[PDB]
Amino acid sequence: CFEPPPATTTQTGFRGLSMGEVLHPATVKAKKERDAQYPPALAAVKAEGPPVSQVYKNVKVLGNLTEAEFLRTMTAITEWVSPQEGCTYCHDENNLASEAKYPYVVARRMLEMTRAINTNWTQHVAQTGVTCYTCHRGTPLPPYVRYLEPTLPLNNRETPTHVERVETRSGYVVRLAKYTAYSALNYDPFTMFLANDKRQVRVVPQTALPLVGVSRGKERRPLSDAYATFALMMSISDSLGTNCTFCHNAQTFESWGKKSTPQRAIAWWGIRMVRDLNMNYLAPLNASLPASRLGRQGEAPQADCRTCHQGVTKPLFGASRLKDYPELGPIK
Amino acid sequence: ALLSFERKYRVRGGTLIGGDLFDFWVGPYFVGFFGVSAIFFIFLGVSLIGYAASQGPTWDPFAISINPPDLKYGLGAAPLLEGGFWQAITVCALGAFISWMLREVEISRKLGIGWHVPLAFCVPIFMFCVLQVFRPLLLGSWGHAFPYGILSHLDWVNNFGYQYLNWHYNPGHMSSVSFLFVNAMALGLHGGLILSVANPGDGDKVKTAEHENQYFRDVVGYSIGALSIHRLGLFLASNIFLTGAFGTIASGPFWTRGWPEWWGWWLDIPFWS
Amino acid sequence: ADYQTIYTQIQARGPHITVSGEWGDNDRVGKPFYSYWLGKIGDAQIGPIYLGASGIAAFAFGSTAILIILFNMAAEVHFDPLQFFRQFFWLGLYPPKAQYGMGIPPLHDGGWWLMAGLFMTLSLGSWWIRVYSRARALGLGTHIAWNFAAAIFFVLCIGCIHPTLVGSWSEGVPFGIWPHIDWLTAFSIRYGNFYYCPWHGFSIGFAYGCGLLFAAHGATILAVARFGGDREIEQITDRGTAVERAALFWRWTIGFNATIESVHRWGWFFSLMVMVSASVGILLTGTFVDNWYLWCVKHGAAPDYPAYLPATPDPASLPGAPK
Amino acid sequence: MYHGALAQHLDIAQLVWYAQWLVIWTVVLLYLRREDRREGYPLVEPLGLVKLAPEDGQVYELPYPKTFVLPHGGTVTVPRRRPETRELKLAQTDGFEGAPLQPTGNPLVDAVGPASYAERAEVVDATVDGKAKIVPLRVATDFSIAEGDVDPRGLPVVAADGVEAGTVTDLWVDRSEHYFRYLELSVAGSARTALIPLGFCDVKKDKIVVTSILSEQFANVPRLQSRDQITLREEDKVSAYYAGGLLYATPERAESLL
Ligand code: BCB
Ligand code: BCB
Ligand code: BCB
Ligand SMILES: C/C=C1/c2cc3[nH]c4c(c3C)C(=O)[C@H](C(=O)OC)c4c3nc(cc4[nH]c(cc(n2)[C@@H]1C)c(C(C)=O)c4C)[C@@H](C)[C@@H]3CCC(=O)OC/C=C(/C)CCC[C@H](C)CCC[C@H](C)CCCC(C)C
Ligand SMILES: C/C=C1/c2cc3[nH]c4c(c3C)C(=O)[C@H](C(=O)OC)c4c3nc(cc4[nH]c(cc(n2)[C@@H]1C)c(C(C)=O)c4C)[C@@H](C)[C@@H]3CCC(=O)OC/C=C(\C)CCC[C@H](C)CCC[C@H](C)CCCC(C)C
Ligand SMILES: CC(C)=CCC/C(C)=C/CC/C(C)=C/CC/C(C)=C/CC/C(C)=C/CC/C(C)=C/CC/C(C)=C/CC1=C(C)C(=O)c2ccccc2C1=O
Ligand code: HEC
Ligand code: HEC
Ligand code: HEC
Ligand code: HEC
Ligand SMILES: CC(C)=CCC/C(C)=C/C=C/C(C)=C/C=C/C(C)=C/C=C\C=C(C)\C=C\C=C(/C)CC/C=C(/C)CCCC(C)C
Ligand SMILES: CCCCCCCCCCCC[N+](C)(C)[O-]
Ligand SMILES: CCCCCCCCCCCC[N+](C)(C)[O-]
Ligand SMILES: CCCCCCCCCCCC[N+](C)(C)[O-]
Ligand SMILES: [Fe+3]
Repeated sequence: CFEPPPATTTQTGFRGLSMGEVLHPATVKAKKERDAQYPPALAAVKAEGPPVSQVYKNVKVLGNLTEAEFLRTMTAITEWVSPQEGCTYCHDENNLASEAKYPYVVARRMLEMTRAINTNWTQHVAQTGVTCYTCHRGTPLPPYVRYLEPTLPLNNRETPTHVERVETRSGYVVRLAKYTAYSALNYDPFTMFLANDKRQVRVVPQTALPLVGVSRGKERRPLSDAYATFALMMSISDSLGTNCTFCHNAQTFESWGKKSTPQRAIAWWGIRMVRDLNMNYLAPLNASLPASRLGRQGEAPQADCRTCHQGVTKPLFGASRLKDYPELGPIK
Repeated sequence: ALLSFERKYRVRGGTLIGGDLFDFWVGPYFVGFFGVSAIFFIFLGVSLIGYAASQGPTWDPFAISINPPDLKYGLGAAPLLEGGFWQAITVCALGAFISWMLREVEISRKLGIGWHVPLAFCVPIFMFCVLQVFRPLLLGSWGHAFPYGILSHLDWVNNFGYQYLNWHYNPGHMSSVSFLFVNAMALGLHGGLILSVANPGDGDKVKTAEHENQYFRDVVGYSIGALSIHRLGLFLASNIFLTGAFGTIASGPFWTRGWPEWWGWWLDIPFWS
Repeated sequence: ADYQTIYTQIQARGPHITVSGEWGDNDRVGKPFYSYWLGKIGDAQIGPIYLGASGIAAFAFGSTAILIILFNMAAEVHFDPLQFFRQFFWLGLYPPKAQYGMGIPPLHDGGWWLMAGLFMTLSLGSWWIRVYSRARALGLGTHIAWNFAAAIFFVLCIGCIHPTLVGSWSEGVPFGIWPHIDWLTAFSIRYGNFYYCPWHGFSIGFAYGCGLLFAAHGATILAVARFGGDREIEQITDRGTAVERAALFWRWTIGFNATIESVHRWGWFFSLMVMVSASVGILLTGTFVDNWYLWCVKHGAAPDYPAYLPATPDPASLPGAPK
Repeated sequence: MYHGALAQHLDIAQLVWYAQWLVIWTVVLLYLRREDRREGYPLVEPLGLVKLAPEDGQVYELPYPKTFVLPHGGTVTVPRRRPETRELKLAQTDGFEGAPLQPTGNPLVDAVGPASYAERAEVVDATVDGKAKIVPLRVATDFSIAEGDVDPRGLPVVAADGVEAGTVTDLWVDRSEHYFRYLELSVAGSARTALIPLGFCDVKKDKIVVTSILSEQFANVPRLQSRDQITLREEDKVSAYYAGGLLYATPERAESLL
């Protein structure tokens, strides 16, 4: 039922406003240990010999690396994505230039996506960056992805209940609730807001009085947009293991300036980045995936805030490998 | 000066401390020793509010705000401008409230009546302590307490709630809200009923105890009775804070997640998971 | 201590009284029975109950509304009885999610909600007639009915008057435990934080005052139960020492006092004002104010605070930022 | 353009704000606070001598009289002139305006302070249909003690000093509300009966404990006119007597507890 004291608390607004984090140490420790499994950087290698564009036969992304540099990458990729499966997950034992296994082609696009993240989305990932490990955590299927309908459990490494299974219709409300921090909000924030750029998150008017011409009847946004934004915010908070005051002074959710923390701006960039990733890198990959990876509408698994963050306000508590693997970005 | 029936009640005695020294009235007000301590604390607190408010940005009453210290000062004294005034004012408040309660027991003794009213007045004093003293003790800073300002204290209630994603799902809150609602409803019913019996209108004659009970038996099939509705009303009102205090004390010290998630004890039973 | 104020020490039994009303004396059904444990803290007699036309009409319409809600709820769990009990709190009947304006919504998107709203409203009106006419039948003033009227009026405000004034049924209160709770935040978020709505403030002021008054009034009567202060009607018409002491307790405490009758007017008025203030607030919201916080800023009332972590510009307004 | 805008930086909600305060203060000041004054007004000063004309504020603070049509005949009008006639056996302890009064005699018999009774009608309170409301069980023979509960009839009454003071002979019941309000008891060694409000009674299974008065003080409990019914003023006299004991039964009860 309850969590024993003490609680760790932080301050994120002026004194007296009750803004800041409330954290259970046990829970933080369990997440710290889970995230400390991040494999350490492989030892640096001397840049020696010709570029692998001249040495190997089918190297389209990593072509400016030397042989030892490139094989160091391939070791790191195997550690991050398929340590249990090994190099043969993506490769033919007898022909390392064969694209015959689908993980090869996907991994190539993932290489491009990852460098895109570290080069074009520094407004969100800063100097910390991502690697394949950030999402994959040592398995080819990342533990936290989303379909065009809610699935349970959130961690696909756990085995679903009959009711949790997406085909059991009697369990839909619970599948939806657990994605919105157990609220009864009747909206799926992922397909509404993170799958594409079609919907506006902001719903609150920016004037005191209602403007004539947007304020009556069918000119009005339905109230459901406000439910939906709230649902997105429940989901976002739960995905970072935090509460609203991490980003907002609830005195005025819609105001910036002194009424928002810098984390709110970073979160804003995060919404745009996730949209780019899903629309332009992850959703097109239903062409290249087996039918057992796709959802009930032939969609590929896509990313939300939890995919990288897994319940922590900084993924892997700020761990970085950017300086150790320049080939993953940023790219000049 | 005096109500037509008042003089025969204006007798000596019933004090708790000081005997005759403070046993007197000033206008309608009984004084007593706790009358004196109350005025002391009120004068001190209002002075500190005034001094603190003048060192602040504005004089608009809606925007004045005396705030507690940053969390980093823990449970220690903080510099006057950045939390100290809040600390001082808080102590005056407790002095004033407790004095006020004890003054009411003295008035009760002199009139030979029950002490039920100061007893009931303990509940809101207790709730004030839950918010400003006990819960900040459990968390380790006075910084978690609420600020003194007409509108600013609402911003604290606001953010405090959203620190647990949706406070409405707090079970102590649900209980508290339910007593606030039914208490307001019962008071309407009780006042409505009494007035309806004494004031039928039209020169019609005033009705009876039996009419009172007949009405509620007719409408809802039961009538708790005259004395009992007064006991129930004290019970209902008191439980706004008596049950609410659990939902407040729990948040932070004994629960750090959102309050919707707390209901997983029900939703996630494996039997029907 | 006066143990009588805690519970009845020695209970009494006697023949059941029946006050005759101008009509309907035969529509009292049931045989009265007595509960000894109830009788410790209250009156021991349960029943009979009056059973007029308006009361049955209320039960009829109410059950229809309940049934429409429960059926839609069960549809939400594809009629699995076990998941229905599990998920009960999270199930709901929703007004339209899409913007149809004031057009009648499809049954699958708000029509059933509108239906359940109609039958609940009829049930409330029917019960109101019961509350009113029962008073006149027994020769009593109609004070309760006018308080109850304000409470019904507030429900109509959040249920359909405010939707029709702004012109969208999408703004009604859903039916269900958690979902009617969720509406409060959606609404407050839409209209710019309800803490900054002065009529929220008024309503809360009166609601808190109802707690203050009923705690204070209840405590007062119990403190004078030894002199019979619970027999309030005859203390109104013939002031006894009970209400003299009650009046003098408050006068010597706060400097002024009520009478045994006027304290009930206070209480009645405070109760009424919870609902009247709430209704003015909803009636103004959306029709004449769009963001209550900005409205308080416009009129110079909102508090401001220093930044703690750095002030943060809206990134969407920086040059070259994506949409 | 804006819904709710008016000329020169006014909007409708701003006006309603003012109107709402005006409504509140009107009802509170001009209505409720005058209703509050239908008892005990006009106030009493160190002799209000101006018999020729009333002072203006005393007229302004009062509501128009209202008349109650009583259920068994009669009318009451409030407010009205009701000075307290009876001589009070109290003396001013000082010259100050709000100094307390002191009892000159025995305050329980003299009915001052917490022992004061109101001057209610010397009238028996009545049921809906005219009968006496508060009657002992010997008269109210269709009323019983509920099965479960002490029958006090026969039990002794122990006073504050631990002395048995009498024996409970009957319970008086409210026939309108089905609720016992008094015990009747014979005071031992005095050949008379006394009534006790239940609220002063600690009902145990072998005794009735009564802490408000001493055993000897049961002798001077106000007596009733009739044996089998009570008037509203008598109810006040009886109830007040024990309440006066809370402060007066012993010299130490009026002084500070600390
Ligand atoms: C977004 C945040 C929200 C929120 C956050 C919230 C928090 C954080 C807490 C509450 C609490 C409470 N909320 Mg809740 N809330 C409530 C109702 C309530 C109260 C019933 C309950 C107790 C308030 C209290 O402690 O007073 C305190 C009053 C006191 C202490 C009175 C002190 C008086 C003192 C003794 C004397 C003062 C004397 C003066 C200075 C003298 C001057 C007098 C002059 C005239 C001379 C309703 C009815 C709603 C609705 C309709 O939505 C709601 C929504 C919300 N609440 C939002 C969801 N609420 C409290 C609770 O119980 O939670 C379980 C609480 O801690
Ligand atoms: C846990 C949640 C709490 C809460 C949540 C809350 C909400 C959500 C709202 C209020 C509102 C109010 N609160 Mg607040 N509050 C207040 C006082 C106030 C008033 C400004 C106002 C109406 C109160 C009322 O009518 O009650 C009933 C009592 C009555 C009717 C008797 C009259 C009391 C009098 C009007 C109070 C005036 C006090 C003075 C302004 C302050 C003293 C000044 C000094 C210098 C003498 C005090 C004095 C305290 C203390 C000592 O604990 C307190 C604690 C809390 N409030 C907790 C922090 N309160 C409302 C408001 O409009 O604020 C702007 C409002 O919407
Ligand atoms: C984050 C969102 C919040 C919010 C959102 C909110 C909204 C949107 C509205 C309120 C409203 C109100 N809020 Mg507020 N709120 C309140 C307190 C209050 C109430 C005093 C007031 C009136 C509601 C009421 O009494 O309904 C209880 C009584 C009701 C609902 C009447 C029911 C009567 C009906 C006849 C009953 C009959 C039912 C049938 C028998 C059953 C049949 C059903 C079947 C057929 C299905 C407190 C004390 C706090 C604190 C401490 O923070 C708070 C914070 C919040 N509120 C946050 C700001 N609140 C209302 C208001 O005043 O706005 C100006 C309002 O409209
Ligand atoms: C500030 C003003 C307050 C206020 C005022 C007032 N509120 C009143 C009156 C006043 C003056 C009445 O005169 C009337 C009444 O009659 O009271 C005895 C009434 C009402 N307020 C109810 C509920 C409510 N008030 C709420 C709030 C506020 N109100 C605000 C706070 C809330 C909240 C907070 O959500 C709720 C849920 C119902 C009990 C009742 C209507 C039943 C009905 O409309 O029928 C609807 C028809 C049905 C079939 C529903 C059946 C179930 C219900 C519980 C009815 C069952 C009764 C039945 C007799 C049981 C038989 C038992 C028998 C076998 C032994
Ligand atoms: C469930 C229990 C209910 C309940 C019960 C009862 N309530 C009682 C009694 C009972 C039984 C009394 O016997 C007593 C009384 O006599 O009635 C007239 C009383 C009283 N209830 C008051 C206020 C009240 N009740 C509230 C709530 C409930 N009550 C709940 C609902 C609320 C809110 C917010 O809800 C308020 C504001 C005063 C009017 C009065 C105390 C006067 C005092 O104490 O004098 C002493 C103090 C002063 C005169 C001023 C002191 C100034 C200090 C030093 C400096 C200010 C500091 C302050 C903290 C700053 C705050 C700023 C602010 C904007 C944040
Ligand atoms: C200057 C100096 C040295 C003075 C010394 C003396 C001294 C201690 C003075 C104190 C000065 C102070 C601090 C005064 C402030 C007084 C205060 C706190 C007033 C608060 C008033 C408020 C806002 C009350 C809210 C409650 C309210 C609306 C009450 C209105 C209705 C009333 C009067 C209710 C009380 C009341 C109740 C509850 C009954 O049940 C009852 C039953 C039968 C008869 C009368 C009553 C009755 O009067
Ligand atoms: C999927 C996540 C892979 C795992 C595990 C391993 N490799 Fe890989 N490899 C992968 C891709 C998508 C590519 C193409 C790279 C590009 O820039 O286009 C490669 C390439 C190679 C090569 C060069 C082969 C050639 O074209 O001649 C070699 C030699 C190679 N990979 C070796 C290698 C080893 C030894 C691995 C286990 C340590 C390994 N790879 C894992 C995808 C994936
Ligand atoms: C989150 C932003 C990711 C990062 C960074 C990387 N990957 Fe990824 N990958 C991600 C998703 C959401 C998916 C879809 C689920 C799926 O299993 O397809 C994938 C998929 C792959 C695959 C295909 C594996 C399979 O389907 O069995 C491979 C081989 C893969 N990803 C490799 C890979 C590499 C090498 C990465 C770093 C260069 C990398 N991914 C980053 C999410 C994310
Ligand atoms: C940071 C990681 C956040 C947390 C935790 C919460 N919110 Fe949020 N919110 C955030 C951003 C970046 C934005 C802007 C979205 C955009 O695309 O522009 C928002 C927006 C809102 C809004 C809408 C405000 C408007 O202009 O209409 C609301 C009402 C809101 N947020 C509320 C809210 C609540 C209640 C939260 C805790 C449950 C919460 N947010 C968390 C960033 C972050
Ligand atoms: C991997 C591709 C990510 C996805 C998807 C999302 N985030 Fe992220 N975030 C990521 C990194 C590598 C970092 C850097 C950590 C650091 O040390 O700077 C971040 C940072 C944030 C922050 C800043 C938190 C802070 O304490 O300063 C926030 C508020 C944040 N992220 C929010 C957020 C949201 C709301 C997302 C979904 C829209 C989201 N992130 C996705 C990596 C990735
Ligand atoms: C002209 C026509 C077509 C349109 C106008 C129709 C019209 C007047 C519509 C009005 C609609 C209104 C007033 C809607 C208001 C709805 C509101 C305020 C709903 C609020 C809360 C609902 C709740 C809490 C319902 C929960 C439902 C359940 C728990 C299932 C029902 C079962 C029950 C046992 C009910 C118990 C409720 C409670 C006593 C515990
Ligand atoms: C809007 C509510 C309409 C409900 C109609 C059904 C109620 C019937 C009223 C009968 C009243 C008869 N009467 C006056 C003798 O009590
Ligand atoms: C609980 C919300 C209370 C907010 C009170 C704000 C009221 C502002 C009214 C302003 C009156 C108009 N004017 C001219 C003085 O600005
Ligand atoms: C926010 C709700 C406002 C409620 C206001 C009720 C206050 C009661 C004022 C009592 C005034 C006393 N007196 C003697 C000056 O009239
Ligand atoms: Fe009463």
